[PDB]
Amino acid sequence: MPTPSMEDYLERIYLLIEEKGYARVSDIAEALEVHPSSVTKMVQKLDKSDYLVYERYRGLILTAKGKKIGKRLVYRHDLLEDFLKMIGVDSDHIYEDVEGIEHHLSWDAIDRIGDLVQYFQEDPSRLNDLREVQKKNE
Amino acid sequence: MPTPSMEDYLERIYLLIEEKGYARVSDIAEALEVHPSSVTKMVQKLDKSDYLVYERYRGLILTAKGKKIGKRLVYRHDLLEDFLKMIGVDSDHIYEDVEGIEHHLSWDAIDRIGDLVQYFQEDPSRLNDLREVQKKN
Repeated sequence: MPTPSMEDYLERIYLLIEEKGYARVSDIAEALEVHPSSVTKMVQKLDKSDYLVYERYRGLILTAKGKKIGKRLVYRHDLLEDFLKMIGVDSDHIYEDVEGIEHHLSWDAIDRIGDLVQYFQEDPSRLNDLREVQKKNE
Repeated sequence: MPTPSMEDYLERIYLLIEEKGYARVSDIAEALEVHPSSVTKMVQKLDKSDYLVYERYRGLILTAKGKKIGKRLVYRHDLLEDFLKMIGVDSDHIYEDVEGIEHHLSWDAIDRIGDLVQYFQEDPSRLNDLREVQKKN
């Protein structure tokens, strides 16, 4: 039920607390280069749905459900980037490819990509076999 | 240069042409589930910039530019469809995953996914191994 942008907010809030222990509306407005009123509008939508609370002095605080979602999105990002690096996407394209597909994949496809990323590591000579296919095509 | 919308039209037009020599506007409207009036507007944009021509009592033909683009777009859709099947996405989310992602991947990524699909075709025991990682979970 959360929109993609709502997920992006919860992940960004989780990562602000990872960075300095607190998440501020001004932090998000500055990182996004948007007006703080659009951040407070999004925060209100996340509050109303019990993904976070706000207290004056402590700032934005994730609920159990909000923190569950934020962490999952960090992991999905890490997983998709592992995948694209494994198959050889160059450093010019990999960041926007990860951002591009992370909200347009079913969790089924995310899980299947996870199995793929695990497969190339359980016997890492699989990765060298893959690199050789790419070399042969050049 | 071609927008996502243009690409969606070019890909469908190429599929009809490769199958029937010409793409009819009526077939394009039903396939894309848009009103014929929207197709007409898109056709005039593509005609004016030389992606296609309209031939009376036949339909649309792609120019060399339009054809080279529509071919590459069909390849991308087919490769992503193959890639998702191969890694075990259920058949009842495949269509939605392909359309959700096809406008969001560099051609660099498409090429590498091609190399990946090729890796699994050159030795079909690789796919059996992949399946054992997934059933073990």
